[PDB]
Amino acid sequence: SPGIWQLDCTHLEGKVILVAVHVASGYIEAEVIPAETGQETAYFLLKLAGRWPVKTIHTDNGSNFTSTTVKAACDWAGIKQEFGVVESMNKELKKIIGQVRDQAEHLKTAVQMAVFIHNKKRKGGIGGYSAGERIVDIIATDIQ
Amino acid sequence: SPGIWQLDCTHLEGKVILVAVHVASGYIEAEVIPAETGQETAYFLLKLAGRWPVKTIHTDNGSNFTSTTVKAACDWAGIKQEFGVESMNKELKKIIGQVRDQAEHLKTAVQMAVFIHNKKRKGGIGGYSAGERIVDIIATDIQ
Amino acid sequence: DIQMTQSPSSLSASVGDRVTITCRASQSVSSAVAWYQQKPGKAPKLLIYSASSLYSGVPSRFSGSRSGTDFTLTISSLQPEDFATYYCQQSSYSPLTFGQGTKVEIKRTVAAPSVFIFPPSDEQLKSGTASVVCLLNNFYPREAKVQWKVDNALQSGNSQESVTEQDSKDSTYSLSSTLTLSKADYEKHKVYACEVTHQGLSSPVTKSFNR
Amino acid sequence: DIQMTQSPSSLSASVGDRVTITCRASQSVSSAVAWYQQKPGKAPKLLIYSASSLYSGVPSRFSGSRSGTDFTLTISSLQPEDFATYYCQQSSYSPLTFGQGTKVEIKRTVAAPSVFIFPPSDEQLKSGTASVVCLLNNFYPREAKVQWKVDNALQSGNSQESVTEQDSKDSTYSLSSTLTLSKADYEKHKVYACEVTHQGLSSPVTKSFNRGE
Amino acid sequence: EVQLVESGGGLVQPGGSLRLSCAASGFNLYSYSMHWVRQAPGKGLEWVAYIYPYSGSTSYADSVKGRFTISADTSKNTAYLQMNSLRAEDTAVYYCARESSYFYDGSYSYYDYEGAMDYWGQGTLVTVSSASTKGPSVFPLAPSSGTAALGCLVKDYFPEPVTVSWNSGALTSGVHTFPAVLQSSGLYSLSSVVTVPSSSLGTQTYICNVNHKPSNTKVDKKVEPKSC
Amino acid sequence: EVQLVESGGGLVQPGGSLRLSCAASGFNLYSYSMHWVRQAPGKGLEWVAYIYPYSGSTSYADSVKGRFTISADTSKNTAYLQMNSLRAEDTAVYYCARESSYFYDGSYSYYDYEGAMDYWGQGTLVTVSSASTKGPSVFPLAPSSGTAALGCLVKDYFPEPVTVSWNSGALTSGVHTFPAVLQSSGLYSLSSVVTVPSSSLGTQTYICNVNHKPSNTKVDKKVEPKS
Repeated sequence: SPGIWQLDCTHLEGKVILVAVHVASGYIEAEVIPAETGQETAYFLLKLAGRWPVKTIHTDNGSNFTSTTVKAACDWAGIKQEFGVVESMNKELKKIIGQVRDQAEHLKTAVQMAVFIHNKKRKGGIGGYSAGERIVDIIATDIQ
Repeated sequence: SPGIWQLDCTHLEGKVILVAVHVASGYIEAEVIPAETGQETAYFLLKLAGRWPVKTIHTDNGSNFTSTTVKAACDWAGIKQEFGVESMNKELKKIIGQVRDQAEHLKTAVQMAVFIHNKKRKGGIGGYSAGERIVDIIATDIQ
Repeated sequence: DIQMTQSPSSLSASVGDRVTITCRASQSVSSAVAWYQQKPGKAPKLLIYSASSLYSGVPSRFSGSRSGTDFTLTISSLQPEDFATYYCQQSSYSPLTFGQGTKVEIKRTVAAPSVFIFPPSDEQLKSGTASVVCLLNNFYPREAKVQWKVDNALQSGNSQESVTEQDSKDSTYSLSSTLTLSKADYEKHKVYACEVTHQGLSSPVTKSFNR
Repeated sequence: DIQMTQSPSSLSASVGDRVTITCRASQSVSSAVAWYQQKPGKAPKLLIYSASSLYSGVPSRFSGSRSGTDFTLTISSLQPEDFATYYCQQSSYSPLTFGQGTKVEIKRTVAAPSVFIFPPSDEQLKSGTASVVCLLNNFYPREAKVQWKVDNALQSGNSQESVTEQDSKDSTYSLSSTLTLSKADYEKHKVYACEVTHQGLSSPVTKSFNRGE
Repeated sequence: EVQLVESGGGLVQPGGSLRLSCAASGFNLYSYSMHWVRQAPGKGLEWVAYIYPYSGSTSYADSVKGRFTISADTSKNTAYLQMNSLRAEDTAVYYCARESSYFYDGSYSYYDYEGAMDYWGQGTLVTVSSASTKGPSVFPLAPSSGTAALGCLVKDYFPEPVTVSWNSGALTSGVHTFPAVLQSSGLYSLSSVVTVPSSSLGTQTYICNVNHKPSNTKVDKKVEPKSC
Repeated sequence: EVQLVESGGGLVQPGGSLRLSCAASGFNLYSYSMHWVRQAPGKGLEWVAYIYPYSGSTSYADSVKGRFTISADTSKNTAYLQMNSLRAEDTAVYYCARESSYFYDGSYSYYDYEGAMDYWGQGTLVTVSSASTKGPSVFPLAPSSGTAALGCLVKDYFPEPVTVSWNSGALTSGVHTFPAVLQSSGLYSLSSVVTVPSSSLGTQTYICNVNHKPSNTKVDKKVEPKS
């Protein structure tokens, strides 16, 4: 279903990374954030929801997902929250990040290089599709 | 042409805002950034290029576009630069002004404005949004 | 400097009619066209924006459409409150510009004017000027032609007309025309005539007096 | 615990042939299948990844393909260095699992084994065990069946076989089978027979001796 | 509830100056683009200027460049149009109007206004003229010879408006009071007229009551048939 | 060119322990997922464990869970497999291998490896057995009466390997020396054979030379027709 994303929080090099996975496509958005706050989650969601159609987000019960500040952003943006292939995309991202890490000074850049690669990479050879191509396809054919 | 974006820098409330316009669709991405540096432009471009297919960017000759740090990001991401649609920038400022009271900081207000700009319809109930136009243009470039 | 050519200027209709007003842009203006309604002595009120979006609260019988540079406002079933003037606007290029307007007025059967001519009062003549007045009363439609003749000589540039708004009971118009001369010139002549041409008259009617 | 069923187990080919090997996944594993080549006593070397991408440095004659849960490795024109064993792998679900392998061996004309049986030496008999050995020499193809018979009674569970690798000169195989008995049991019987079945023999060949002479 | 109330209009001589204000309430004027649009008497609508205080941009019609200055005071939620070097052709009703960027439908959708103006004030009149306040002369429009017409000619007054009634308001049926016309002298003139039965002449009296507040003038004029 | 060199394998008794290491060079091991994969003698390949040090995650095959521990020391660019409570069935060649995330084609395209392993080490052998070092007994496989066959049976030795030659290396044609077979006793056994002309029996001598270094055993056995 074209509007469903899982959002999730993870750490590397003592920094915090917010990761959002589009479930049907495997397309990812992520960013290093300064602290694990609901405010940071809210800002991150507004950005995501302004770029893609976001209808439902799945998360866990961490306080950075259940606060007022997040709930206000979801109400404003028209996003439904649910609390409890995806654990899989998070591991793929960390592997990409590890591999490309030495091509960037800060982790924040490395993460965006990893996102670029994750979304442009092909599985199944020269003919295969990328997450980035799958998501615009899914969404494009929902508007028809 | 589906891979072309104009990138441009602007100010409000003494803060700096980076704005990238997808020329065929009018789709916008923008963010408040802490200073008008090439480093901030580079980071912003990586993010953009990882999300959409970016082939060429048009900018002006400000030092925050011609530095090494930007040229390195373009080389890495495979982006061609051109030096030398003020319309979408004015629309955005109007939008920002109108929602501004619904948010405490400008940075949030700007993202609410971008959400609105990309979702809004011209030409009535049947009209298309910038957000719908861009995924269409890109979807039919693969096929 | 973009031009919005609105047509027609004036339009006669009945309650229940389909009505359609057009506006032609002198070059592409994209979808950035709005429509406003204005009643006498009132501010313009917004109807339609961005070519075809209906302003909050405006009845669904109003709609808009576009083809290229041609914009149309359509009132599917005209209501008594819709008799008014309408204006298009483009805001694709500064300066933003308006069409010149379309008055929507009420149809009814033809009615010929009654016509009266009044010479100038003597109190006015003392003052040095003479006003001669011609009255066309309770006529439809609005188009009427009024020619002043002094000793059979058709006048020009020395008369002004005024027209009432459509009468709220019977939908007619009334018209006064006022020929203005010096006392000295008024006294140089004998026959003051008002000739009125109107579709309700089988032929022109003249009302006159001798000074 | 996902299964990759690889087939065939063994395959005979000639230089120049088009060769194909398949791997069937027990449920969708998407495109996450790899192929490796392994020569005897060497480490596996990667050929193909993600179903159909060709690993850097691998000759273009190797290719991979997918249809649903069926994966194929194809060698368009087999070269002498391609005789080896090949394995598929999936890494769509932990644990990652391998097919059981496909040996690619060299075709040549049929050659029937020559067959010999050797009784146990007397020095071994002193020690309390008897080994009886049957040798199949220089045969092709590899499939051969070897049954031991003691006084016409087919044996079971008391023999082991060992096979040579394909001979580098003549492309044949050789095989030894070794029946093991106690001295005491060896002595309770007369006729030790080795029966060998192989395509090159119009019918089974038996070599035997009598523990007497 | 949104509204706009303009003020500051009036009578002013050519070369003179005025300042219009537009006081807003129900919304924050800083946040929106505000326009002045004007309408000459009996003409259509002409855009004059705009300001978007948040961003500080402003803009003017060519026919007002150099003479007019738009501005805002946010502490008062008010916009202003300073009008200098006024000519006769700047005579008009001046409206302020709000331009919203978008409209939110109250269930997750947004529509672009593309420069349309959602709320307008009632307008303020600016009259630019050399003419001076002056009360009207009133002259009879006398009947003679089954319907007769008679009336009052209300001549040479400035500025608008004038009020005409018949028999102190008792007579209203058959009355037509015409829109004033601006004469080449700069002064206004109109007629009011009424049709009545012929039989009622010489038996009924008809008096028009003319009032022009700007000059504190009040005239009653009897209207009766002539002799010739 | 990167590489991996495993070490620490050898002989060990059931219940015992060993620690394998895998030393990397040409690349930073911290940055990649590293696997151990093993191969029992004459069997296929079985995945054992993995570690991705950068993120710290690890994983184990069910048949080793609880007994084995994978780890890495980044200062030495080395991974380790600690193997406790060893059984006979853990006997195998153990390989370490690297898993890259992606491949970059040098010209703006990227391909996902999806768990494929791009570089492998040569492997280290782990043998798990109660058996004790012991040299072989060598017995003749004697001919009688074309071509004749004869040979040496090289029986009951531990551990591998043994070497067999004929007439001190002079005779190599027609020689087949078979892979050793592990007997149910835990000791190995093999045969070496040679086919020769019938006429050359009794005019030529055939001696097999057997050497088993682990027990410093060296046996020469003459092989002649029976009498």
